[PDB]
Parts: sequence; structure tokens; C-alpha cells
Amino acid sequence: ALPRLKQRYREEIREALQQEFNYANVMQIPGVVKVVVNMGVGDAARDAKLINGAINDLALITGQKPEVRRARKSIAQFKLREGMPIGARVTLRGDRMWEFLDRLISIALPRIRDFRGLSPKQFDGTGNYTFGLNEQSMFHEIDVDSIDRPRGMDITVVTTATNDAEGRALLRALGFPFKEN
Amino acid sequence: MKTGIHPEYVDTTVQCGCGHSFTTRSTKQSGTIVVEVCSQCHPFYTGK
Amino acid sequence: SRNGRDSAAQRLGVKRFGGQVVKAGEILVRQRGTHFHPGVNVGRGGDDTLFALAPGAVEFGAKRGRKTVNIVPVARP
Amino acid sequence: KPVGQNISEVRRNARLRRHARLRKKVAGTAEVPRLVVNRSARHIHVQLVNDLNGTTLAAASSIEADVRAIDGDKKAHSVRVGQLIAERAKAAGVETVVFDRGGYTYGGRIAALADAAREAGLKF
Amino acid sequence: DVRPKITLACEVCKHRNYITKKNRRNDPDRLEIKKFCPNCGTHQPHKES
RNA sequence: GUGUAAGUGCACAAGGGAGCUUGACUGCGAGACGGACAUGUCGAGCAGGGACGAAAGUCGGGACUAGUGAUCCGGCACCUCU
RNA sequence: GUUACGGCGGUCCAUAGCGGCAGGGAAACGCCCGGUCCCAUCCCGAACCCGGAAGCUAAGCCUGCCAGCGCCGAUGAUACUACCCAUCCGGGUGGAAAAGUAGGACACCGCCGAACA
Repeated sequence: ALPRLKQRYREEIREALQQEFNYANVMQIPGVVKVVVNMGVGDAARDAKLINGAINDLALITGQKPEVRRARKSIAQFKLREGMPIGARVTLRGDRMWEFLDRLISIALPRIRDFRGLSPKQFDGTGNYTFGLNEQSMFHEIDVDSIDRPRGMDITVVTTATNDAEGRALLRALGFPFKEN
Repeated sequence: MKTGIHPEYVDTTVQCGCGHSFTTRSTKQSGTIVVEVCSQCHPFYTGK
Repeated sequence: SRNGRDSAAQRLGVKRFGGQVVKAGEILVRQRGTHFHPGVNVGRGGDDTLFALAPGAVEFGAKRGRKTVNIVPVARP
Repeated sequence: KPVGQNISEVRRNARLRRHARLRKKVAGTAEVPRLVVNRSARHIHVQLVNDLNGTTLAAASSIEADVRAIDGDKKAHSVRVGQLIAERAKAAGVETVVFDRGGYTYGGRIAALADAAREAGLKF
Repeated sequence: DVRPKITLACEVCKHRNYITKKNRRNDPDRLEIKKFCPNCGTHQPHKES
């Protein structure tokens, strides 16, 4: 019993990337490592309840309890003080990460209103992708009747890639809906 | 795994407009998930 | 003028120098920080005062880049 | 050319650093030597060190074929290795030691072998 | 006022009293601490008086 | 960055986090520093009874140096004193 | 006794570091596979722990070579200075820098243990 995305990466995607880049040793095949979802509330500095709403949204979508991030710096323009909750974060690894990736790619992304594609320019040197949503309605794990206010995220997919090209190739093989440039 | 810290998990069958039965884990408790659109039918994935 | 205020001199510094023979418990240096670190047979006090734990001769050395104070067990007659 | 550090780098540096931070309080003498244990994924090793002279009065490991023959688990191998270090210290004239855990946590194999040494006549 | 002088009579009689200060608004309730009592020779709890 | 001035320190952390806890002890104290005197300061180690730790061990408040007032007179608690 | 070996320590703790180029897996060192058991995440078997060895030296590690960056660093001379002369200017005896240069340097030593004799 294996996640189908993990099965695919193990069998066909690994061989494809090995052919494409001709890695000298078997352990250069760039694979994903973990997925991090960030929901920076910001407005929680006034009202604490928004952090709990973010907690519930992340727990329902990703499937595991999120970790509240403390404000490590005090600032007055955002009237931020040290220690109050600011955002939530979940680190996804292994089978849970694979199944979340499958769910998002095959269900959540096409549910985006006028979804035209994700720019393949968002990698940073080492082929780690970081995009960001605006609302949370795309997931059916949450309910539009249940929700009351949109809450975007920052999904980060750190891989074993060393270059932007290798990372974009691996993610494109994974089934990522990139644009064309 | 801390036991009482996470929500429930269940194998859920995702149903698209194409007719594909998708036995996979999720937290929705309906058993079978039905959705109108997915990667197998969306115009961007299908080039339309 | 605002000025005119100062505190008393604290008489800090090194009390026993290299080669001096001392008894156990004798104060070696009076310092604020850990300008000298304790070495062998040398303890550190609440106010970061170095003192001797055994009789012997004071020896100043450096351990991994820190200046240290040690006590050498002088030979019994 | 991988972009950053390997996981083995992080593990090795962290273990060396946290072995050093505990060596602040633990040092071995002639009559009271330091029992420092190095644990690997496939093996475990122990030595008896007199830190003033920088010597080694006794040593034991799972490398030895005599202790390789036990079919027991890794914990069983550690228990046996603790027994060997115990009676080799006995033959070395050493009675009391100080247990250096080598930057590993005190649990599992290391705890099992330390308890084996404690029961086998090494007071620490 | 705040951090005033407060007294801990040995719960086990003995009239053994330790003194110390505490913030009377951080800890409005009476302080309870287990302390050594000389005449009993044991570590008995002490209550704020 | 270290609660707080400045300085001497601290990345080996004395800086950040968590678990348990009250040593912010009782009887003492070799030896010292500083000093007109009165003050002040450090202190290993011993005993009792504890905390933490597998253990070694550490703990007589706080990284250190300010946060204070002699004597007289009187109040309160206890004592096998009168 | 020997090996491109693993550990535990050193040295007024870089002359040692960093970087570049070329190599290796005998036992070891690792990466690695998995979460059934001890144990763990302020969420995450990522880490800690446990159970294994299918794969791999791409990394760690260590070997050889590079002065490239850092680092160490004379002698001489000078600055400064104690004492003494000197009406000022300055001088005599002694001590003697920092900087800079010549240069050194891609560490050395100790104790165990692996594989080999």
C-alpha cells in the first residue's frame, strides 16, 4: 500500500529525470522533501480568534494540527509585540505530504476561479517552489457555509533539487500546472 | 504521533465528472467524495 | 553642572602573581567578568572571584585562547 | 555540488558539540576513569579513559567476533558489550568509573549497556 | 505596596517563620512553600501568615 | 541578546526552549580580600534534611558590580532563661 | 610492524581554518529502508529513539596536490622610553615597539581499536 504519487515518483519520474539529466550516481535524483503551508494572519494582533480560525482551516485542509508561530520581533507600524500569535504553520513529510500533494494537484488547483496556471519562475536557486493562494474555498475539506472570511496560504515545496531547472522539471513531471515562458 | 491532537482520517473515494473512483485517504467522513471538476476534466490540464 | 557623582573604587585586580605560594581558600584575583578563567585547583565565586582550592604556587596559563589561573602542587620537603 | 549541508554533517556536528558540552563536567582519572561510549547504527563501542594522561585502560565493542556471535538484538549486543567492559575493568583494577554518554541521549542501547555494566560490578 | 515583607509560619506549628517578599498582585493568594524546619528537623510545608 | 545605567564578560554560552521543583535552606565554616575604625566581600569543606539527575554531580537566589540606614527605643512569634 | 582506516585526547588551539583540483568504502564511518516494540515532535519517525541492511561513496570522513583567501612571522631601522648630561636646542648609556618586509605555513604529537603480517 503506497500513495499513487509516491509510486509514480519511485517508478516513472525517477527514471525520467535520470534520463533527462544523466546523474552520475543514483542518489542525485531530485525528490521532494517536505511541504510547508504558512497562513500569516497578521490581523490576529488585534483579535486572537483569527489565529484559532487559521488553526482550524489548516487542521482541516492539511489533516494535522498546525503550529502557532510567535512574533519574534516587535514593530509599531503593524503594532506588533513580541509573543503574540501571528501565523500558523504545518510541516508535511512522507505519506501525508504525498497524499496532500495528490489532493491539491488533482482537486484543489482546478477548483481555483479562472485558474490559468502557476508561473514556473517562482523557484529560488535550489528549485524550491513557493506560491500563494488567496482564499481557502478550493479544498472541499472545508465548507463554504462553515467558512466566514478568506484565508490564503504560502505552500512551499522544498525538494532535493540543486538548480531551478531540475526543480521545475521534477515538479512538471509530478503534474504541476505551470504556465509557459 | 500524539494521539488526541489530530483530526480523523479515512480512505475516501473522490468522484469527478469523468467517472473515476479515487480510493485515497482524507478527513471527509462521507466515505465517497463527489466533485464536479478535477485534473482529468479541467480545460487547462486538457488544453482547452 | 549635572556632573559630580562617582562610585567608590572597588580595588579589583590580581592579588597573587605567578610563583607566589598560597593556602587553600586564598583569593587570587578580584574581577568583574571572567577576564581570567579558573584552571586546575581554582574555583570561581559568586562575584566571579577566583580562589585557590589547594595549596601551591600560582601559575598563569592559556587554555583554548582564554587566560586561566592554575595552582601547581609544590613539592613537599 | 549540493546546495547546503548533508544530514550527516548536521548529525555529526551536533553530536560532537553536545558531547563537548557534557565533557565540561565529566573527566576521567586513573582510579576514576571516564567510560565514554560511541554508538553507531550498526555497532557500539566503549573505552575507559584517564583524561590526565590521555590513555585507554580498557575497551570493548561489537566489532569483536566473540560478541558478534550472539543472535540477540542490538540491545542484546550492547548488554554483552557492557559485560565485557565491566570485567575488563575488573581485570584492569578499576572499580569506580564515571559514565560518559558521548553526546547521545541516555536511553535504548546505551542505557541497556550502562545498566549491564552497573549490575556487573562497575559502580557508577 | 508590592513585594512587601511577608512571613511563612511553619504549617507544622513550631512557630518556625521564614520571611521573604512577593508581588501582592501577581500572587494575591497566600504563598505556600515547603521548607526545612529546624526543631522538627524535616521539610514541612510553610504557609503565609 | 543578556529585566534595568555603564563597564568587564558570556556563542563552550551567562543568549533561546521544555520537564520537575523551592537550596530565595538549618548548624557551621579552614583560609582569605578590602580596610583608621565601624561597615563590606569571597569562600572550599563538614553535618541534618531535601530538589533535580541513570549517574557523576550541582543547588546556602538572580552573568557580575547599585536597589540602601548604625545605635537607642518599642512591637510581634518561639525558648528546658530569670 | 604496516593501511587513502575508526575513535578518545593534547598544543601559550588557524603554521591547524576556509577555498580549489584530483581519489576510496577491507573492517569500520556514514548516507539508506521502516515505524512493530522503548522513546519523540511547542505540528512533522525532519530531528530524538527503536528494528534492519536492499542500494550508494553523490555527500560526511579521510588521502594527495595547490599560498588563492585567511593565519603566523623575523633581523635591521625607527617611534617611544628609565637614568644622566645639558642655560633652550639637543646629546650619552640601557630597554625597545606597532606597522612593513624577508620568510613560514595546505598542521604536529599521544593512547586505544579495526584490516593485513
